[PDB]
Amino acid sequence: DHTIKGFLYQFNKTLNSILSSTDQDEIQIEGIIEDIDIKNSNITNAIQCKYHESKVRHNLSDIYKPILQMLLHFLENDSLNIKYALYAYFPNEQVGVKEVTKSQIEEILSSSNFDYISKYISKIKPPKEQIIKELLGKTSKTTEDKTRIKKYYETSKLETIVDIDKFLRDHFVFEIGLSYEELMNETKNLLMKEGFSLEDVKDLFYPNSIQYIAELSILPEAEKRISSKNKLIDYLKGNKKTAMSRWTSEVLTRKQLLKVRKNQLVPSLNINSRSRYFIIDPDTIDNFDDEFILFVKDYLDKYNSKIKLHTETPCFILKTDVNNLSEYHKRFVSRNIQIITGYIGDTFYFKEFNKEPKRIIKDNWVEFKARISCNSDEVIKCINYKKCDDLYIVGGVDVSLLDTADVNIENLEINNFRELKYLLSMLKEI
Amino acid sequence: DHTIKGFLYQFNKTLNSILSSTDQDEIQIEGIIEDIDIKNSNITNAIQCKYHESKVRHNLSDIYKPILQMLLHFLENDSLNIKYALYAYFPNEQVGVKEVTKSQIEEILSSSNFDYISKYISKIKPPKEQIIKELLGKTSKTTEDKTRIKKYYETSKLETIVDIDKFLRDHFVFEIGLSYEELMNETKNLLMKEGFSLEDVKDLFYPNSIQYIAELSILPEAEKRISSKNKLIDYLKGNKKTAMSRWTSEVLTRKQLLKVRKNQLVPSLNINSRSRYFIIDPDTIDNFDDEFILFVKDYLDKYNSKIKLHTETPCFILKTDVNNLSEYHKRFVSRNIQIITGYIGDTFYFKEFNKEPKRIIKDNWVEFKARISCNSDEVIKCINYKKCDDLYIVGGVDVSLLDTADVNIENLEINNFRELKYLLSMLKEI
Repeated sequence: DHTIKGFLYQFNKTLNSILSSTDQDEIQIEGIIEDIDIKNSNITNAIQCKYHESKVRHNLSDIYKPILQMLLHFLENDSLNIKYALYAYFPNEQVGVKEVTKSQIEEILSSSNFDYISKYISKIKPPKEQIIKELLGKTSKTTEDKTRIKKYYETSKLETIVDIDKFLRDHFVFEIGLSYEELMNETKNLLMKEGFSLEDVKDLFYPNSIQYIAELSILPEAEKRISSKNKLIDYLKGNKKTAMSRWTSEVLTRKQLLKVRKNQLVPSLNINSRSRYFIIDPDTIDNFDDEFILFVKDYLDKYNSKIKLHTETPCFILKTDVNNLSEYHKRFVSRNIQIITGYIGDTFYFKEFNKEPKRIIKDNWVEFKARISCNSDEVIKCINYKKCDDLYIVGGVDVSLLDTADVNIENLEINNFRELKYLLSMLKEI
Repeated sequence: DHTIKGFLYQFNKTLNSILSSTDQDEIQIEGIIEDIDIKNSNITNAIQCKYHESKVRHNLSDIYKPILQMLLHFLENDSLNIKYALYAYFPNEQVGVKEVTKSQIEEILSSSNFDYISKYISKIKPPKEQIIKELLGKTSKTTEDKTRIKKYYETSKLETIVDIDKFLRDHFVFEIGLSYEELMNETKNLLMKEGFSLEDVKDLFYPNSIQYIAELSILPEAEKRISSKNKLIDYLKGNKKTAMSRWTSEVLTRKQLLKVRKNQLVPSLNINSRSRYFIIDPDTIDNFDDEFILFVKDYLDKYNSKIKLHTETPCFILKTDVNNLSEYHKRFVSRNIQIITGYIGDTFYFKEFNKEPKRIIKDNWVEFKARISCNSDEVIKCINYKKCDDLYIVGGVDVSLLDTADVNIENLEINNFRELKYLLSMLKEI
């Protein structure tokens, strides 16, 4: 997990450098020199990323290898105007530029590690003995040769070819980096500074930029991996514009289809005395439990409100179990809506489900306003016994047991209650 | 770069497995057994991800460690119905299932590497000498002990406890994976089949899914790393919906948005016998004190003026104190508007607040025309005791204490009474 977190920290640092750079700056992700190679008009900036969240206090030995590699690169490329930066984070170190003294650099060159001595210290401090040079030139080194080289470099005083003073003064800088949370928070804040919204960056822009950095990091052919602020900004803007335009086009097409379907459905919904049955699959409508009672309430307010004119009672059939039906009945009772389910406990009753409600016109009273039950065989038999005028089907429920002869079947393709209300003319515009 | 590419390939394989799995499959990212642990009803699938783009041809030694680990895990969990799968990519190997023979497995167990012998071969092939067992049991092993163990395992023929034949026949399968580009294309195509378009996946769905997989991978807790196709689909859909919600607020400036909200609100306001409750924060409306009375007068003139038709009484709840309520009561009484507050001095009264007004249709008399009180706990309890058809919230007042179950909540974002009168269809043009 530590390696992945460090890679994420490095990628966020590269993204921050890209955002903070100007339009004339060429930045190479996973560059030849270091992790970040910011190429300006005349100065090339090399940044090496290190993550040390698990280290309580920063130590000189923790940065031996990056400093040695920077010194070797400077020795091999002294004629080039390259500034080397070491970006390392330590939890207990103040964020800012930390000075590295010449004595500290000399201490690095005195490290006892064989790998550093053989790779970087040997080129920085050439051995004065030809035997040591021949041993260092061997591709494969035995343990005795390693011990001999280590002892020689520990005991012998060797001059430094690399100009430590000039390197530290002009081409080296050490900065204590921010924490990962702080780093990517600052990166997002910079992403807002380009005209993007907070949640927009969090959902689209930041993941896209992270994926772009990760994709360019792994890929080897160094020429193509130089990036710029303008390219990333244009990529993000084009992605956002294309997504918004295609979403708008899809919405327009869906609205046209739904308007056509609504105009098809209107004529039969204006008759005041039609029996309408609804067979609904709860898993095809989003937020069914939270919005089902309100939908039935609106349907009764529009189509079953006038006591004298609305004489037929709607029926809703669900694909659920009996306990869900009991819960829905409880919620309807708590909202002063009178419905019948036909279930007494767990046993269905044919005579309690097909009965016609009583009306007292003077008191504006109807015994029950709707029938709500599940799609059991008994309920299907009851529906077949008393046929309806319209049979609205929502969700593609199996209707193989229904006697559909001479019955108007209307299939509704919806994904939420808003579209259902639109089709049934309960709203004017989505 | 190779390690990052391998990690990305593993993440893409995990995403592909999540997409290809059913809704009843539980998949653990960075699972206990292997990289991908797919838990079905009866069979657990363990997948190990390896990336070998830099290898020209597949070699048996390239898969020594994963196969040894799989054999050791099968030995530790022989009674469990776990199917082990090895997913490694080789550029010059045909994509598909590659059979591993028993002779190849025996060759793996004969590897001369000391790490494999000490870790997995020792447990798979126990040593018949107690000295070798004691050497293997040591936490720290000297070079001489390593040489002794290596020589003993190279020279001695040891029986295999693990049933190689049964493991290869039932619990093991080796598949040559696709390339990273082919894998990401297949993953995007799988995301396409979930109702998402190509550019939608390219911009939002794929980067968000990759970030989600990476975030779940680094979680130390194994339980928190368990994901499913339904959870990922819901997360992506929620992010996309939030994206539309945040983006669709710039083209329409103020008047188009207010017109849309008004058209949303008209159908419920056109009903003559609805109960409407308003919860208002005065600090969010300009000139509330000087304009509150005229607003209530206009609302009563439009929605509570017909005695025989308008039968329900509005309720205005304010975020103020009792003294301001008394001042407003004085001011209403001065203008001949009959309102009831429920306060006699300082004490609230339940039975006063929730009594229905009496009507004398012959004299066109209604006892009171509105309820205006503060948002104290007692008033909230009175509101909850008699639930309303429509609940309007102005200024974002806290509604945590209200019973919002099966109540139509409509949040109105305004800053003056002209906009409120426009939304409630008391003005035609602001």
